[PDB]
Amino acid sequence: MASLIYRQLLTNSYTV
Amino acid sequence: INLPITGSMDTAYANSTQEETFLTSTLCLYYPTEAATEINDNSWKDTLSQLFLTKGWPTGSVYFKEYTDIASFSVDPQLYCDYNVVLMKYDATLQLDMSELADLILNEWLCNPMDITLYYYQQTDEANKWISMGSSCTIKVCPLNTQTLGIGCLTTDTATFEEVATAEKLVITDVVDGVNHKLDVTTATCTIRNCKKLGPRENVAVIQVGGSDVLDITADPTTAPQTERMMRINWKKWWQVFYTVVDYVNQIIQAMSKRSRSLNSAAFYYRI
Amino acid sequence: QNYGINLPITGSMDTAYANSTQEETFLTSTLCLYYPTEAATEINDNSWKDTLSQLFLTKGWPTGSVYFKEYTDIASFSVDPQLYCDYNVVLMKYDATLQLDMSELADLILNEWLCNPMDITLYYYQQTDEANKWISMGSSCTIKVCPLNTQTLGIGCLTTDTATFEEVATAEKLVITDVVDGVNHKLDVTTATCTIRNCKKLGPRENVAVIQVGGSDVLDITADPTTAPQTERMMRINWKKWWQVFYTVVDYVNQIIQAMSKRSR
Amino acid sequence: QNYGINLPITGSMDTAYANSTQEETFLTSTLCLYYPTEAATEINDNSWKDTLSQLFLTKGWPTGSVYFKEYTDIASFSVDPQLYCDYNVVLMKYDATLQLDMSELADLILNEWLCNPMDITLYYYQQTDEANKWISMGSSCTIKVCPLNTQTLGIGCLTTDTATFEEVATAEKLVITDVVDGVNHKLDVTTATCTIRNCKKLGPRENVAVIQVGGSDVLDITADPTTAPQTERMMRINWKKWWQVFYTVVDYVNQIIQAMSKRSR
Amino acid sequence: SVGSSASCWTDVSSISTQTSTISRRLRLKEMATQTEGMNFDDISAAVLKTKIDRSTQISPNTLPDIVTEASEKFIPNRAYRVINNDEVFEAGTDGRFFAYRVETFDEIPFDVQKFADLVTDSPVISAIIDFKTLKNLNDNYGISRQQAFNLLRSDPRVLREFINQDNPIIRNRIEQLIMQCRL
Amino acid sequence: EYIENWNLQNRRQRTGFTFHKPNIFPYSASFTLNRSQPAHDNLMGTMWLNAGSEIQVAGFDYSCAINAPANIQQFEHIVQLRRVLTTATITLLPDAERFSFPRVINSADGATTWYFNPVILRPNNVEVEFLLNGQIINTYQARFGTIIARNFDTIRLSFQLMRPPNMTPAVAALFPNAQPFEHHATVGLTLRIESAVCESVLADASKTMLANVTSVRQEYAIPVGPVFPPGMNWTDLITNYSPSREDNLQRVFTVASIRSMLVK
Amino acid sequence: MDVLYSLSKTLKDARDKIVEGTLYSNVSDLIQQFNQMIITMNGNEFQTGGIGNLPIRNWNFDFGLLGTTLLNLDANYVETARNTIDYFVDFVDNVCMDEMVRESQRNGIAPQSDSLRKLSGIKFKRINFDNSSEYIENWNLQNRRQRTGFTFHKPNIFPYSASFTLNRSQPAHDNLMGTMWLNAGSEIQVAGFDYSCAINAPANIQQFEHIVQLRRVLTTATITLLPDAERFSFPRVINSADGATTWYFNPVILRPNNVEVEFLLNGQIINTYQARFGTIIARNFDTIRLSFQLMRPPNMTPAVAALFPNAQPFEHHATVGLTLRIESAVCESVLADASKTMLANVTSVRQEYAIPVGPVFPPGMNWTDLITNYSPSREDNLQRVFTVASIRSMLVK
Amino acid sequence: NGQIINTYQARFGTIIARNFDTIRLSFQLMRPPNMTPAVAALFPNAQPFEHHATVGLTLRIESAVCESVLADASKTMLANVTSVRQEYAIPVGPVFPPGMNWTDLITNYSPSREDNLQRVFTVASIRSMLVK
Amino acid sequence: NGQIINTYQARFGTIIARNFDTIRLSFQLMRPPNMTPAVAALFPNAQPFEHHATVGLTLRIESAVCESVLADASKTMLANVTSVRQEYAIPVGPVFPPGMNWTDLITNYSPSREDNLQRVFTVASIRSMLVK
Ligand SMILES: *[C@@H]1O[C@H](CO)[C@@H](O)[C@H](O)[C@H]1NC(C)=O
Ligand SMILES: *[C@@H]1O[C@H](CO)[C@@H](O)[C@H](O)[C@H]1NC(C)=O
Ligand SMILES: *[C@@H]1O[C@H](CO)[C@@H](O)[C@H](O)[C@H]1NC(C)=O
Ligand SMILES: [Ca+2]
Ligand SMILES: [Ca+2]
Ligand SMILES: [Ca+2]
Ligand SMILES: [Ca+2]
Ligand SMILES: [Ca+2]
Ligand SMILES: [Ca+2]
Ligand SMILES: [Ca+2]
Ligand SMILES: [Ca+2]
Ligand SMILES: [Ca+2]
Repeated sequence: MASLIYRQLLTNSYTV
Repeated sequence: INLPITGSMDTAYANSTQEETFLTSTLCLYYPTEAATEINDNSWKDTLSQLFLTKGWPTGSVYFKEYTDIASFSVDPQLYCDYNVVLMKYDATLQLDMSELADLILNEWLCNPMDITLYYYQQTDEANKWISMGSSCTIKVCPLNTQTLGIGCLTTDTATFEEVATAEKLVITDVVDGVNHKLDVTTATCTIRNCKKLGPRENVAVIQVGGSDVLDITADPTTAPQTERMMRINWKKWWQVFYTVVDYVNQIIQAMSKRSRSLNSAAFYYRI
Repeated sequence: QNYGINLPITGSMDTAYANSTQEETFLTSTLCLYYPTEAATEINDNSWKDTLSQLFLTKGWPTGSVYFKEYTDIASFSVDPQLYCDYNVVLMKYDATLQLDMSELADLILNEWLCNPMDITLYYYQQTDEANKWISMGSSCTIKVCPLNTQTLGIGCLTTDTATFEEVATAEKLVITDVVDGVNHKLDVTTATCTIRNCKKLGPRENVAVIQVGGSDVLDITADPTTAPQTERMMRINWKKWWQVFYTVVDYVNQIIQAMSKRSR
Repeated sequence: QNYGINLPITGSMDTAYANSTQEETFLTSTLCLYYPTEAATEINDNSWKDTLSQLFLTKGWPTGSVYFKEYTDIASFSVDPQLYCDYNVVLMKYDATLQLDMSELADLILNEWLCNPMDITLYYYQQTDEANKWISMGSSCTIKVCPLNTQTLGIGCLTTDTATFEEVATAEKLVITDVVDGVNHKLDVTTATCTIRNCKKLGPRENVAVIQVGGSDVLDITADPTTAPQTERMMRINWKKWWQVFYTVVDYVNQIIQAMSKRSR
Repeated sequence: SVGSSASCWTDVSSISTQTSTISRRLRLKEMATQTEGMNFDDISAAVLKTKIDRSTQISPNTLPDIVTEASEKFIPNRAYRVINNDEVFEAGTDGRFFAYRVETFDEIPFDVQKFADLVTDSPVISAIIDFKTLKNLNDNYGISRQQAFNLLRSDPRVLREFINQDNPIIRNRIEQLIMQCRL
Repeated sequence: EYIENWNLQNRRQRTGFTFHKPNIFPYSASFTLNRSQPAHDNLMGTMWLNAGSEIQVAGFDYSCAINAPANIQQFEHIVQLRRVLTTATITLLPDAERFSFPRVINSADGATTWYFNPVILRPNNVEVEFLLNGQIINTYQARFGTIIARNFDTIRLSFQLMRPPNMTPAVAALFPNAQPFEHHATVGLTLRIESAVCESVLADASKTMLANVTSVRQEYAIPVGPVFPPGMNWTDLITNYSPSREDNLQRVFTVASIRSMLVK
Repeated sequence: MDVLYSLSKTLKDARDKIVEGTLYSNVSDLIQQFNQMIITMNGNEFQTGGIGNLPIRNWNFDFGLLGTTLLNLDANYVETARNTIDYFVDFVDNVCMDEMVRESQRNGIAPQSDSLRKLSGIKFKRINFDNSSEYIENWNLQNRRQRTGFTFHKPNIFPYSASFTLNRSQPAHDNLMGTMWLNAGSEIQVAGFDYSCAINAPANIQQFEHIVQLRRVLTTATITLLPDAERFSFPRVINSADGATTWYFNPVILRPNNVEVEFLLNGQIINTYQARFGTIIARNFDTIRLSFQLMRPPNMTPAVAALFPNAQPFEHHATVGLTLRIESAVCESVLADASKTMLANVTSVRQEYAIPVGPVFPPGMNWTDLITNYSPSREDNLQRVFTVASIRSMLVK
Repeated sequence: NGQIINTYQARFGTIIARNFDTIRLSFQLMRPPNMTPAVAALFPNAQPFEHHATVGLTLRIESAVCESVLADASKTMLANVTSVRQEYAIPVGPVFPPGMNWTDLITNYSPSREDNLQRVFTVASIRSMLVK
Repeated sequence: NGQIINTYQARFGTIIARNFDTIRLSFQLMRPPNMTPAVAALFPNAQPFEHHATVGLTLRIESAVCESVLADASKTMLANVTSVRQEYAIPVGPVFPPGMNWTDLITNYSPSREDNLQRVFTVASIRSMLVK
């Protein structure tokens, strides 16, 4: 969950 | 070597290394031309060597190297000896010059060169400074902001920069640590290097031949330290000074200590 | 983090070989080539430096880690060579008239010297062991030596008539003098133009790599005429051009850095 | 009551501190100030002595226990100082051009010396340890010394040509010469005007107190350049009026007499 | 590859070295959703969200690379455990390993080449409640079977119940975790 | 001894346990400043470490009583015991040790630190009073060595710091007339109870009963009860020595003695 | 050994109980034991001595028994009793001496001082009265192997070791970091020192650790742990590792933060204490691990900040100390203490009778060199000589 | 009695003394012939001397045996005697000093005081065997 | 225990040691004072040193007598034990290391390990006296 936020950052890396 | 050391407290004190460190080391005095002039002799060096030979220092171990002036000496001091003694006179005009000389020789520096026209550098810690040597270093600085623009200065107009050094042979500039500065320098005459201060150089020993102790090694105005190899004398001649030196040289070499870092003929380490 | 001490080291034979340091030392170190003006002359290109830097970029070294430092001649380079980098390569041309000069240059830069000063005027010096030598630099040196006997008199030379001395150097920019170790010598040197230092030879400098671009291997690093060794960082090449030489260096730089090892001091 | 002998003495740690010797030592001792002519000139009064004595009376010192002894100049005072008083104070003006003179004065009065005579012409003297020095008093001393080798020849000088000697003093009213310790020196002095004595340095004189009226502390009592100490009876003041200086001294006389301790001899 | 065969989850005292090297990828087991407990990076992010709402010095150009320095330098040393037939095998980046039984805490020789085969595929758990403090607790504050199983499993319910029961042997460990979440 | 005292108590009478170096003082290391500042440059107060059988107390003044009347500064330390002692043998010495070297201490609230460079003097006008129900029982004025205390529930150690009226140059350079005060005058006192007797039960340096009990509990993972603290920390067990705790402690110590008479 | 302890105990109880006016109802059994002992001894001829300066003596027991007719003991009975007891006392004393002065690597448990081997025979086993004392009890337990124990107060288990370890050193010794420790008797005084005060270290925190490894396991130990080690808290001049030069040490004490003490047992943790100061307990341990930290005070005053500058001089060196004392303990093996005189009796006998160095004990029985190598042979010989020395002290202290 | 019994040269830690009426501790202060700068700076060649070189020795007696009676850190007889006298307000006697201060009671160990001390310690042990 | 027991100086071949815990092998590398050309060409006076002088020693303990139990090249008890455990898949116990690796079993020869090893070796001998 609070690590899921990091996983979500990594997931949405394509938007950078 | 990163490995640890161990020991004990029952071991006994070994014999004296003095009277052998003389035989297997060299000493080098750095005196002013004023001394030779006041003396007006030719064999005073042989005299001092034959005197040293009683205190233990053999014939081919002592050396005398003349320097015309404090600034001329400050310009690229090539100290290469196992023990260096320097005699320096007092002058309220050269106070800062002979404090920077102290900061340079007493301490060991790791120096990286600088490319001003193509790059813009900053400082990191309280011991990373910029040392410029040469005939006359006239440095001006303009701090910049995050978006490469001037603060109280104009990046084009050199006459709007902040002139920290005006016609000085040796300058040691400390600026605010964290911000980028642009520099205007007389590269045709002076070379300026970003140098980080390592531990002290225990191979040299300064002797203020004149007034009170004013040398502020550490650039922060809170310590004002007085190190071991920083002596003070009052003088009216130079023969008495040299006799004092010779008579109390064992104390000088007891306050000095051969280096640990490496062998090098420069007054600072160069690692690009 | 102890300094200035020598402590016993330990290890084992079960440890595994760690990953390679190449492509990380290439970034966290610096490289410095030394080339002759003849090469730039034959080339006549103002962009060869950036070209070679972009080529090194492929081999791993970044753009702001490589340096080219010219030198007009072997002797003008031998005069006070201030090498300060992390990996130094030197190119050297073959010239039988410069055999001994460019062997002294090799024995100087390849090795690591502990150098004290010398006062010719006052003292009469001597060499203790086979590795204490007297190295002199400057624009043009003229050295003349006189050995002494037990009673501070000359042996085939006169302490007043300098002419009687024996001449070991004649108008040389760099000289390395090894004399009989155990007898006091007097010297005459034009100290205005040249400086002489009494040096002791220590373990080799693993930071520099000499490359003889021309004829057969003549460089005798060690002064004793018994070893005549050829070391790892002492290379030879045959040439007719210089672009090919620089491409060779760029393609075999990893071998050079494997044959070299960062300093210990 | 065994004089001239030093025997072990004992004590304890249970005893209680005795009463204050202060307010009785004043009555049972004597005080002696040494001020410069400049001070009385600035004052320009004929009863300032009795005024200061009446002031001292409030601090405890009676009338005929305190003394004032003028001195024209620092060198004229240094020339044969006769300090015979159970508590001596000296006011000393700072001058960059008199630094060594007013440091030798300090090293001569603050410390107690054991002096033997010296016959230059007849004998050749040397030093033994780091406290055997040569103290020369008089109106104008010009001292020259030639060190000698094992076989009574010269070293950088000639024992007959006085001009070849080394000039350590040039027209000085007081010199304290320390030379290399373990060699013989042949001396030349203008003994008509100046007397030179071979003096050994004993423990310090705790009966005299120096007060530098002017600039920063410069007095290097120790001939060894390493220590450069600053004892308890070497005080410093900043000044613009000598009345202010004397009022300070009177108001803090007790701290001074606590920093001073009567002689043991 | 120590174990069955090459995995790249186990790629390498030799034992202590191997364990630290495997724990520098058990941090990736943590931030790969293959954990069961409080998942230390989660605590790190909670500290981050509790600090960056209070710190006055927060700015658009400033938070970038502060989030990363946080994620990188929060809790540098951190330990993990694996359970198999009521036998816990621990490990830490600090080169420490502990094998021990659940019911009766008593150490055992650390079974390498089995700990790896188990940590590779079986789920891992974090060392919030690490063996040292766990044993100190089982000694002083006598513990029940279900509470001990839930503390092994790193349950926030029992964790918060102890934290409300004011157990200094857990308060000290949590304070250590804070002081490691320092930046 | 234990069972005899147990039977005595049951058949109520005068009991007693004899102790060697008893652990009656809970660990308390702390200071008390009677004149303070935010800069902490002119401080007066007293420090104490009361641990096991020893009390190391030290009164410090930074100004060496220069402004106090008659050049004297008082100091007083009162220790109230949880249970009476009888026929105690005490060793009282000057010049306490652990408060006799440089130190860097944080303040009460912990917002800043201060330095402490002590310089030891001897206690003058010292007065040690062993009291019982506020009634002074034994008194000792400047007696050192080995002393006795026949009955007492309180210890009052009073001492003074007296500026030396006659000072030499060296020592006078340490106590100037102004505020910097780079050397802080101190006066220390060590006091160790060696032998003692008590109607109640305690711990010592001679008997292992407490360690037997604690080791049993640690080995068998006993949850914490209502009476004994967690882990049986002697500090928090002799800080509130309620009668219930005293009784349970006597009981477990007695059966620990019993067990130790069989298995060691 | 059993029969020797029996002789000593019955002689003690004879010198105590047998006194004029006493009642036979209280000493009947003791008199029976004494008469059985006389019957067992009479006719045998023993010999003692012949090593070093120990004289050679030949004991020939020809005694008479004690009547049982009287009710109250008269001087005409106590006098014979004393004339006999003095003989038996000096005999037992000389036997205990002849046994304290002999050693052997092979069969150290088995009796030496061949007179005692003879006494160990089966015709002499009729004298065993009670094996009560701790030493003889643990002896019998080790013979019939079982969980034993000796109870000690301030045991001498640490050999005198004063020594340091430097993790960052230089030839000048101006910026040092490391730990000093003195382990002696029953006390350990450790102190970690940093000349820099951790201005350069990550988080301004420097860790320190000290691992002691006992040669014999201890149980039920009571310990006193306090901060601010005293003997490493004043100026000092020390030498280097190889004794070439010296260096200075001006300490300034800070409080140990994040202190942890772990009592382990062959790598296995047993007890752990985190910031608990004062009296503590350790139920079983062979190894001790003291860990502490030096944390730069973030909030500093002017005067203190003047002591910890940002440059190399560093004229005040931050320190973090710890004293730890073992007040009581229980050990399966024998040791020395601050309470019992057995060691002193043994060493005094050896020094007096000029015993050459033997194959087991070092010269003079220096407890340092005798505890640094506690091999089973040495352990058994030590237990034997301490036991017989306690036996001898039960009669002649 | 002036004769030597035990001699220890450069040994530290736990040691033994079989019979002795006199202790003699003889040590030396040997200047370090090799000295670093930091330490050389403290010992100069003249009188100021802001660091005074010291050499110390601690010597505790853990256990011992005596042909006469004394006091210890384990036994209560002396405290019992002193407490009885303090409680019942006994006038000072011809033999024992006022207050029975062990310092001045051992400073003069005349055989009369020795005998009286043995006697009172004996009866104090007796009384403590019944009422502790 | 630090005391020497046996000392052999320049004796090679078969030797004895009656009792010993520590072995100290101290040898030297002595440059040949007189050297032929072929060998002088290998030890030059400069740093390269392409040949490295060595001095070796082999020491094999053939027979011995130990108060404790160990493994040998003669007896099968340890093999029996480890084979039984590897066959019937026993979890690692609190005493013996995993797999009963003799290296990590003799590196720390704790008394618990010694007693258990003696017990299992004894019963393994007893079993091998019936079923080899
Ligand atoms: C050290 O000095 C002593 C006393 O002068 C001398 O006996 C000894 O031989 C010296 N050491 C060496 C190695 O010569
Ligand atoms: C070295 O290579 C191996 C194999 O690809 C890899 O697992 C390891 O991470 C590499 N080392 C580093 C420092 O990346
Ligand atoms: C010493 O001082 C005390 C206290 O002030 C005083 O009572 C006493 O009289 C003084 N001594 C003399 C001799 O006056
Ligand atoms: Ca300048
Ligand atoms: Ca501007
Ligand atoms: Ca800066
Ligand atoms: Ca040449
Ligand atoms: Ca010729
Ligand atoms: Ca040569
Ligand atoms: Ca003068
Ligand atoms: Ca002199
Ligand atoms: Ca001359």
